Amino acid sequence: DEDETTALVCDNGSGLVKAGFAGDDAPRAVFPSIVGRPRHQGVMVGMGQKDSYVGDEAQSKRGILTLKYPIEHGIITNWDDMEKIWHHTFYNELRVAPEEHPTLLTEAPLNPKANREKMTQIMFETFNVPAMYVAIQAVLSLYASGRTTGIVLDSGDGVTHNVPIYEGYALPHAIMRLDLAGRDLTDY
Amino acid sequence: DEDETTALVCDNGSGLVKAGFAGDDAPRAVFPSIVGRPRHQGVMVGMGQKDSYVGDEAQSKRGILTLKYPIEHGIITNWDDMEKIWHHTFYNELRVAPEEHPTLLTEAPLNPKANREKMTQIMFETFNVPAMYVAIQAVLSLYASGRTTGIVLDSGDGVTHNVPIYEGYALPHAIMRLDLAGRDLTDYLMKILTERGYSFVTTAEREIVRDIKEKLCYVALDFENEMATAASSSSLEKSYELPDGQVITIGNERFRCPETLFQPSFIGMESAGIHETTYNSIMKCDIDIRKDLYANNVMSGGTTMYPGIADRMQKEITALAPSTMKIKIIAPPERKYSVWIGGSILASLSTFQQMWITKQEYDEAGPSIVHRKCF
Amino acid sequence: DEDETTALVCDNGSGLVKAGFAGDDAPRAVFPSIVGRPRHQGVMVGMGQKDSYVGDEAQSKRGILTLKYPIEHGIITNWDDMEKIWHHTFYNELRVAPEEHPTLLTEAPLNPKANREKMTQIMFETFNVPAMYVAIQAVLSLYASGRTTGIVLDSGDGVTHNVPIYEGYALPHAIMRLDLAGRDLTDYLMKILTERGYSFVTTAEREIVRDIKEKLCYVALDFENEMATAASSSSLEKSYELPDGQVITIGNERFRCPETLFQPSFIGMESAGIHETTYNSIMKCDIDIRKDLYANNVMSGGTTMYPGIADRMQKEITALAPSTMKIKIIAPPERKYSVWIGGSILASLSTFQQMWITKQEYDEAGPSIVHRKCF
Amino acid sequence: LKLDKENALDRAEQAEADKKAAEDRSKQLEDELVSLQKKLKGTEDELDKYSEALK
Amino acid sequence: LKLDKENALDRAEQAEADKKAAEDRSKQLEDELVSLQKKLKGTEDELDKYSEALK
Ligand SMILES: Nc1ncnc2c1ncn2[C@@H]1O[C@H](COP(=O)(O)OP(=O)(O)O)[C@@H](O)[C@H]1O
Ligand SMILES: Nc1ncnc2c1ncn2[C@@H]1O[C@H](COP(=O)(O)OP(=O)(O)O)[C@@H](O)[C@H]1O
Repeated sequence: DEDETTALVCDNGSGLVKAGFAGDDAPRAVFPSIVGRPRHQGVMVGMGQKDSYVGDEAQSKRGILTLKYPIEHGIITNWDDMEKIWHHTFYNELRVAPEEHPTLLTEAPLNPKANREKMTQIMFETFNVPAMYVAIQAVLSLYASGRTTGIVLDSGDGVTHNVPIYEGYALPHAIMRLDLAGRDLTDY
Repeated sequence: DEDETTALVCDNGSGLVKAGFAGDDAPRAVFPSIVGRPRHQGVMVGMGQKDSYVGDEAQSKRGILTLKYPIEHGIITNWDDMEKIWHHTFYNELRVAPEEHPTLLTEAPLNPKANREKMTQIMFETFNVPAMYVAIQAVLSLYASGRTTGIVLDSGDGVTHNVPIYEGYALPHAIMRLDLAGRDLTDYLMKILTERGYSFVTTAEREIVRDIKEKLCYVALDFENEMATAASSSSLEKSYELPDGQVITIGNERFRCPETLFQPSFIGMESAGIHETTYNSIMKCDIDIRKDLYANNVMSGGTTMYPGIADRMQKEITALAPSTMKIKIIAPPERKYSVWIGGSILASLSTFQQMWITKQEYDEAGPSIVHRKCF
Repeated sequence: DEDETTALVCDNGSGLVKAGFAGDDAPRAVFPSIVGRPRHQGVMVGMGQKDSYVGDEAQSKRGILTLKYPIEHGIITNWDDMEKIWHHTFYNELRVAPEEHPTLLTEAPLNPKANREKMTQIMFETFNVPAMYVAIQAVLSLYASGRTTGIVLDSGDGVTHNVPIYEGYALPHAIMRLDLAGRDLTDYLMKILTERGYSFVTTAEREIVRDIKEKLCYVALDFENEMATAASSSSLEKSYELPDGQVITIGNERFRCPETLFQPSFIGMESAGIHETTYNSIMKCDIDIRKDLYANNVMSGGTTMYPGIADRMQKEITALAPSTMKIKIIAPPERKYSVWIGGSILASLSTFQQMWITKQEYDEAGPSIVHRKCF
Repeated sequence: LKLDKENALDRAEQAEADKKAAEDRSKQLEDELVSLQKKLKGTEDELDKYSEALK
Repeated sequence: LKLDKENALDRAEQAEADKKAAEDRSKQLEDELVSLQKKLKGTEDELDKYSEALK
């Protein structure tokens, strides 16, 4: 539904997925990083009912669903559910088919390599995106905040990476990764 | 008389049985689930006199018959009597031989398994039905009532099942089956009428009381105030003419009997009553489910036909319910006939044409097949 | 009747209460957590009939009583009924009471705070106990098992806690609270026995089913193989005589109910199952802890008495666990009675004599003291 | 009397036919009313959320 | 025919009473449905005003 072949941006956290197009100041829509599945035996015939629900569908029908998060502490392990979320996100609600738009994804610098590799593989092989770029949260946070220099303490849902940047340069020896995030605060 | 092999549908309760063909919106005929037998020898000429009577025949000659109901608290225990009922129902009143038409029968979600096995077996081995399907009464109640989500109170003659359903799914952890039903209300009414000087102890008398109950009794929205008034003034009494010309009136007994639904201890049952039983079905369900069940409390089956039951039940659940939530009871005119109607709806759905057991699969597997093919 | 100046110990759940005095290796008596009340109006003179029944009185007379259980998934809410249960327990049957002895009561590690506050308060204010101590069931389960380190699988009547301890320290983030216990298994068996033609609805009937389960049911080392045979042949069925002269046999249901522990979905519960919760209590602990917890998987509470559970839980964890390492389950005769025993050990250890709240500190601080002195 | 069971029956059947049309309207109107009232409360709840967000 | 007239008549009168009740219930619900529709339009307009006053 867009009138320009801008890049797409999709911030796939362990909590929620914020997505929209590049050049804007906000995601156009926010979806949970969830694929839901029924935990009950169907009783009635001709009720429709999906084998799995995606994003906002998973929360909307959650009364009888178990809701799973494909991403654990920032890393995707269930790529199949990620593909479902992305297809819904890009084609049904954001109305941007990746085939016609380059796509940028986000991740902690110490997020294990499989995350950036699998996300890149899926956008190129199941979505046919013309181009890809996996960006680092510390970089992204300083740009959003109007800084080139500072400490990015991302107290997000998954893992906190705590990464210092000076004059645009990484200072990797000073990174303190902490296994504490919003999901644990909720559990407490 | 049909121009298509439509399924035949029969809702066989412990009380009455309703029958018609799939695609209609009502049964074509209603029979009691009774096979009657004489306990006396007839003397006069031109008095009929059969070895056994079926359905409406058992009621017409009931004055001297023992009336046996082959279904006990939802389960068929007497298959020979159900064959008599189904032959008469399908062949004489619906005017269709099952041999050329598939048949749909119904049972409660926790109805003993032997019921579904005999319903299926009888139609395949005695009537040679080309296919069978035992339906869930909860489904049929929802399809007749226009719901996919809600509480099913099927208040039958033998059992009140009580099952919450959400988005077409059962929520089995919250089923609170209650052994208090329409049959106990008839028995209790025979006893309370006896207290007033009108003793009913025989099977013929049981049917008379059943008819009295259906026309004269109600639950009352406020038992204690209605009781105090009925016990103090003739203004709440109602008369009924008995078959021998005697007249019976009912006072606070008119509601004290129906009150057994709310107070099961009156018949010796350990229960908190129909409204707590119903409530137990709505609060036990998950936090994001409860709101939809409260707003969709669905009645099917009989006893739902008491003049004040839809309103007292809505009031009692509202009293037990948290604030904010909307409590509503759906009590359609298809009351007592709703399960049959739902059966018609299910039998004919395109989404249900693959659910039928054929008379091929049946013979290869045997009667236990209903366990894997129906639900 | 006792003259030993020791502490008293009680384990109080939604089903049973184990009790006796500290320093021994077993409870002196086990009482139901029941206050029974008549559910019928007496007619004849000279028929006895109490206003209330307590513990075993309530269970023995249950055919005509409604049985109330004061504890809800580990928390006492009906403190008045527990005071009656405790009076009977201590004063009438164990023949020893808190007035002359320090008393230890137990609870699960994440049990709502009000439970320990009321347990402390009732012993101090209605029983006049000289001292109190509310204990953690996990602590007691390992003492009674000869461990300082291990996973406690405290499967009780209303809740299974699943809680690790290492070198005497709690590992609380690894606790997997589960809403599945012996009472839910009984309710499930009532529903599947209904499927077999033997409906159980009332609480007296619930107690009949709990007796059937405790004597006839098992989990099985290999569920699917036992199921396929039991669901196909009478050779796997076992008879039980019901207290009305009927005989009930149970086939695959004999194990399907107990199976719920491994598959909670059978009762509509959202859970991975007891073997995965056990695995996670081990796996969520640090890597130099994990190996010691794998080697020290400790059963406590009841349900641990099902045939195949000690062998099956070890099989299910070793199948998930890494190789070379030894995985072991501890499942002594003190099974189901081990929490009480642990209470005896904790109450009597010299290392614990400074942990008691005296009726000095309590009277000045009030019941909130339990959070300053116990845990 | 001769045609009165018929006059009464036709009245009963006509009244039942109209009753049903009107009872079905009552159910449709009540379901719309309740849903509409829930929409009302949905929006009223939102009026407060926006009023609160506004203040 | 008295029995048929009486049955037809109890039904004629009850059906007429019930059709009247159905027409009155559907009329009151239609009027209340409209009141709820108007009150809903009210909350929707107030909602947009609060939502806009808020934006
Ligand atoms: N007006 C009424 N008052 C009291 N009880 C009623 C009334 N109408 C129906 N019932 C009772 O409900 C039962 C009817 O059973 P039913 O629901 O038709 O079984 P099924 O659902 O399988 O067809 C009988 O006990 C009948 O007396
Ligand atoms: N033989 C048995 N078979 C199956 N389950 C059992 C058996 N014995 C005990 N259990 C279960 O455990 C419960 C009692 O164990 P217990 O842990 O001592 O409860 P609590 O901790 O509340 O005192 C009973 O309700 C029963 O359901």
